[PDB]
Amino acid sequence: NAVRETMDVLLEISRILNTGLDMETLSICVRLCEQGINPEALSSVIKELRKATEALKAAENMTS
Amino acid sequence: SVLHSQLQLSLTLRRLLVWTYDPKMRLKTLAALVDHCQGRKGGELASAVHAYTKTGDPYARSLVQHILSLVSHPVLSFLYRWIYDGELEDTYHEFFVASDP
Amino acid sequence: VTEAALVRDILYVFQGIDGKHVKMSNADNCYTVEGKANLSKSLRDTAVRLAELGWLHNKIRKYTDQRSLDRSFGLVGQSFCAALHQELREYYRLLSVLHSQLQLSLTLRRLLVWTYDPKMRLKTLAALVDHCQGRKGGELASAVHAYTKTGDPYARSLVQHILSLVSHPVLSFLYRWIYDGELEDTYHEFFVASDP
Amino acid sequence: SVLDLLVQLAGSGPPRVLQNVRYGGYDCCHLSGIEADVRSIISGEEELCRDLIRKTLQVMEAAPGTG
Amino acid sequence: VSRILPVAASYSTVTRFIEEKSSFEYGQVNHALAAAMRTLVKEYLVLVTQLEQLQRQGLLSLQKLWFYIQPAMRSLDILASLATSVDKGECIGGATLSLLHDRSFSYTGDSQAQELCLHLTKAASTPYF
Repeated sequence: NAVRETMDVLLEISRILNTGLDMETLSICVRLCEQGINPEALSSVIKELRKATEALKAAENMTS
Repeated sequence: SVLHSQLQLSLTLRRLLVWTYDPKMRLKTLAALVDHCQGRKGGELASAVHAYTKTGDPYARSLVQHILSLVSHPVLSFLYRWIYDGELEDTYHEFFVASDP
Repeated sequence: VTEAALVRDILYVFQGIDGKHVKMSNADNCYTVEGKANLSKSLRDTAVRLAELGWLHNKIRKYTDQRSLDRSFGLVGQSFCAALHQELREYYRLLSVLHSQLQLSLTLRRLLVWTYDPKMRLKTLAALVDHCQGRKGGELASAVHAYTKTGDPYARSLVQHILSLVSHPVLSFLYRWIYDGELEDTYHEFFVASDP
Repeated sequence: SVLDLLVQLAGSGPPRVLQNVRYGGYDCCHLSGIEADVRSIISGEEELCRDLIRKTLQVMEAAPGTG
Repeated sequence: VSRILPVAASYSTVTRFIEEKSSFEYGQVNHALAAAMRTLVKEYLVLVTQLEQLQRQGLLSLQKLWFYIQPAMRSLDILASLATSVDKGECIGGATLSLLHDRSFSYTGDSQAQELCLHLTKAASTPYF
């Protein structure tokens, strides 16, 4: 419950930051950070993957 | 209001019916349950809600489920009241778990 | 009669100066739209609704002038008139903000909308004055303290600040009595009066 | 590190554009204008939504209809 | 127009209610009660003023009025009925608070009124509490 509450507070902060980050992404990021993943690497990969997902979504919308 | 804007200066009687097709369904969905919830109150009104709790047409179903979860608050709240206070002050004895004065 | 012309006339009346198509009727002690200002009866009604600020403000200007016209009002009556003057500065600032947006505009709707609070504040101040007219010294302090019991927290807080300020003269006299036993009362203002 | 990553993602959600008493002199036309602007923004949003739905329908009005 | 008129009396009487109960013989707490209603009647005026903005844009459609009048006529009506009863019963002291809590539970079911009366009762409690 402590991890869940911490994740909820972090998600609230991120929503205040207007990041549009998911709770599942938050949990995955918590696991990566405890695993020793660079916050900069995680955020850069997140931005690149968000851009790729947006491009794929646009392409599939034109691909319907 | 959108219709009155379209009346300003367009559409067609055909385009109007085309822009009024799905509203007919979204309205009939509730029109059907209106006569099916006549006089239903307490558990009667609850069962009238379950008379649409399983209907198809996921648009109508979405409307029904949304409205039902909205109305569930009066009853879910009565439940939480009987949880915390162990109280249902139904002046009309409307509580499903009623008391005897 | 142009609506903006009447608007300018009202912008003058809000400062208590009757407008061009409206005349401050002594039969009403308030701005009365000249019937020659032929417009919508709705327009004249709106002018009449706005003119209440003019009537109350004219009454206030007269009263605060009467209170400053006599030096027998004492420091207390002077403080009453000066607080009225500070509130008048606030009201004039409100009218100045009104001329501010009067440039470039708004409408009678926005005017009356922003004057609804001004009307309420004027009504509160006028009720305080009409409930404190002809009171002196302790009679004036009690007149204020009698209106110091009503609700309406905006007017109530304005009156509370006014009373905290007005006690300053009374408080100073009391502190003189406490520390010096000093009653310099020209007209025996102090509750502990003296027998010379 | 999660905080830094979220900070890097901060702003990647859509920016948010629309979401004891007075001393007598504390009455302000700032609040009045704020409320007026909010009401005007509400009306503008309603009109914009109406116009956008109208544009979507008008663009569809000249199309074939089978896709 | 007759269908939209309903808030007409709700405002005429609302202005009367905000006037009459302001008297100290109507109570200083009931004067606060009328001042509280003043906040919303002011919002009803402000919404009528912003409606003026759309009329000054020459872009008024009767449906858009009713499409907007519908949301606010209920907001006027609930407080109009609560004030009508507050003076029809001449409620004052803790009896008026009793009536307020009653009307709160009676307007339970309309959150558009329940939350407003939640603020109304909150404001009224100040003098009472």
